[PDB]
Amino acid sequence: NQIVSGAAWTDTAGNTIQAHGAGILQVGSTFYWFGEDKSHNSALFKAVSCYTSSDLVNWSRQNDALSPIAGTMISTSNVVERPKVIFNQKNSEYVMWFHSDSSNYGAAMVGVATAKTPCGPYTYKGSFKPLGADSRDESIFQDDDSAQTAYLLYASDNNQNFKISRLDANYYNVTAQVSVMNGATLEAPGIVKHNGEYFLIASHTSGWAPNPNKWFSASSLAGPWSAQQDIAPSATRTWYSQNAFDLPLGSNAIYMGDRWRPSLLGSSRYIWYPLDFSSGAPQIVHADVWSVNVQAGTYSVASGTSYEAENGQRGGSSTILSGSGFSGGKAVGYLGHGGTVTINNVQSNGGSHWVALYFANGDSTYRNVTVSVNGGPSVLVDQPDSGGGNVVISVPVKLNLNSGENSITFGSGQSNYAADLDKIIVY
Ligand SMILES: *[C@@H]1O[C@H](CO)[C@@H](O)[C@H](O)[C@H]1NC(C)=O
Ligand SMILES: *[C@@H]1O[C@H](CO)[C@@H](O)[C@H](O)[C@H]1NC(C)=O
Ligand SMILES: [Ca+2]
Repeated sequence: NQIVSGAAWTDTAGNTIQAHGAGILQVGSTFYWFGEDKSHNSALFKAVSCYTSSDLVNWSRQNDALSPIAGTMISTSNVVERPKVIFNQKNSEYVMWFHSDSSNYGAAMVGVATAKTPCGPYTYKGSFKPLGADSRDESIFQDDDSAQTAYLLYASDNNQNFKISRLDANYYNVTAQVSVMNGATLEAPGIVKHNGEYFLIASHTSGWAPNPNKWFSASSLAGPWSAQQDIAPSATRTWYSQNAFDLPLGSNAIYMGDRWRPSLLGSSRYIWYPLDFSSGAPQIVHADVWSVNVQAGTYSVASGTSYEAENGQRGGSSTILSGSGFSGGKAVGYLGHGGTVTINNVQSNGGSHWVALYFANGDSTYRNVTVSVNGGPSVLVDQPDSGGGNVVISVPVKLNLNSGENSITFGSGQSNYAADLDKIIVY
């Protein structure tokens, strides 16, 4: 049980999970992860996937919950985003909502589909504008009152005004507006309850690029909502992610986000972190490797051993850079293109270990770094843009180490410059 944000997560078949824009549903002790299948690197509709698990980590892919229909707004030339599914007790029916759009995002509708079983397949009922207004990024929140009253959370009015509106008793349509934040430019919403209070997590509108996601709280869905506050250090842009789903977990929650990769959408990653409420304000716990016990409502952060890149052995043209965003105030630059750094005396008990690479990449585009263990064949690790040359994020790589001391060499045999390497943490 290791949740490793940024890694290529695979289902029980060993295939990369394709469930972007997550919606989670719990039925009894089984969890259902619905999402966008982007396996052909398209922004257009291929499927709403359905994966099941009892532990939130080992996901078994079922038949797709929603499939395209030519000549409708759920054709393979249209947009189906951010699916969400809730169970209607009155009708014994699962109801899926999603953002339904054209490829230019000019239609701004919701779509609804229904099924008698959690993975369906679902039957599409049509798309519409809620109360006649725009809806783009959306979520569905189901309260725990007696009626299990449900709400659409949505970016409206050309993304400018954020709305919460109550659904009818069938969950088929929006009946009344409940809250509006005019001019808020919020998207990617989700709500999770905590000690009877409602917590809204949302991003701002920066297109595909990540931005600092925010939390708001209220004692009623009608508000008043608190003023936005950060869930993560602002410079990290939510640790390079965008909110997708906020799952309750005991007295805390799990932040489930997407790391969108526009040039390779099917390789967009899943950024899941504990959302810790112990201070009364929710905050992402930046845990490169953590474990979850969904039955206990608990999480456990793995401990690792840190090695500073600047304490490694540089070869060729690599150099030491100084900056306030780096651990130890220093990083190794000019890696790749003839510069290397080798971190020696990496202790291990043997076997396979997750290693987090902390780097800064001030480009607008990705870099990568070659990684070789004890002189073995290199693997190439993608290094997203980090937000600035003085902003560090981490990405994980699983390395086979030997008992005793090990060496890890970065930047050998690549023509391009890698990102600047701050440190590594070996878990
Ligand atoms: C949904 O509810 C609204 C407001 O109550 C109503 O005007 C509308 O006819 C209903 N149906 C649809 C498809 O919007
Ligand atoms: C590695 O990074 C360079 C840019 O520095 C890029 O041109 C190249 O396509 C990347 N390689 C892979 C496999 O992504
Ligand atoms: Ca450092």
